[PDB]
Amino acid sequence: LGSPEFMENFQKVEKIGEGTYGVVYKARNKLTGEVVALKKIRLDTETEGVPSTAIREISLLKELNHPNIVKLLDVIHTENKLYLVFEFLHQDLKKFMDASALTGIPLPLIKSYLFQLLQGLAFCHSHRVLHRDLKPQNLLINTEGAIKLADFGLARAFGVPVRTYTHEVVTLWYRAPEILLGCKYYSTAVDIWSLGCIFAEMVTRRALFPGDSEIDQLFRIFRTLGTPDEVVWPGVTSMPDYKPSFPKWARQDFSKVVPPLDEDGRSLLSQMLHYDPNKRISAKAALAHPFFQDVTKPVPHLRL
Ligand SMILES: Nc1nc(Nc2ccc(S(N)(=O)=O)cc2)sc1C(=O)c1ccccc1[N+](=O)[O-]
Repeated sequence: LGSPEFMENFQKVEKIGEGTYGVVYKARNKLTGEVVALKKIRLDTETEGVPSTAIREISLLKELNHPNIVKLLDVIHTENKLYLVFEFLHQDLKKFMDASALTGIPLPLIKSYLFQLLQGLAFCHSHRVLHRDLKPQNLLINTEGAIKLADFGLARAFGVPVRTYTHEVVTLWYRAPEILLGCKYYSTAVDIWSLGCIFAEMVTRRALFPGDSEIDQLFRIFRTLGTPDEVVWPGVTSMPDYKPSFPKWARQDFSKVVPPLDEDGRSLLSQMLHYDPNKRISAKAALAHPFFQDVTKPVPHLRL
């Protein structure tokens, strides 16, 4: 199958980055002038082709309609490639945080971004959609002050892994503890954990739990939040990958974790990082938190 109209009209302007299963580019329509982001996925064609299950999941994502979610414009299968075409935004949150090294990020902007991300997540969760892969590079910002959720993860990946991608370990940094301990089905709480890690990263300008392996990821979480036990997390000791031999670290206070964040922010962050998924705050309850009583929509000073 070929899609020659799309292929000839759109020209790659630059490569944005790589991911486990796709390469991302900025492309510009030769005809109009429209710019989009393209995710190019190479298909196996021997074992998978375009899986039907994947097409149904992608179709569901394409129907997601919310201002804080990047719009999937089209899906194009051509040759042995699948291209996902997205609404283009100019910068991701990782680049913005790096660019803010000498200036810091104003608290009102951090609060606005967290509020917007929670609105996008509350919306998705209410429609039975999990993001599953929240990290700074998957959060996009525009000059008007908006931030949007991008690169939603599928329940089942497909395509040939990108050999030039070497940053897979970063995905562990935002992974909820229940996933690391072996849960089978992810709940909406996994996205709140990832967003909590990102909130701490916006405030401190350093990743909260930068593990170098799955066990190191778990131990970095334990070193800060304390090794979980049956009191703080009922049922934890029975999880598939839980080991009685885990070292027992005592919990640290959030005042040392995200200085100089205010008490409202620390309270919210602590609820987003609760060990027990059943007690972790929901996106909706988070929107209702006192931290957001004075939220506004400032604009970033983007240099592009
Ligand atoms: N829509 C959209 N816009 C982008 N622009 C952008 C422009 C500049 C930068 S940067 N490093 O700050 O200069 C980063 C992103 S990426 C993107 C995505 O939808 C996307 C995002 C993450 C992973 C995969 C995809 N993806 O599948 O297309």
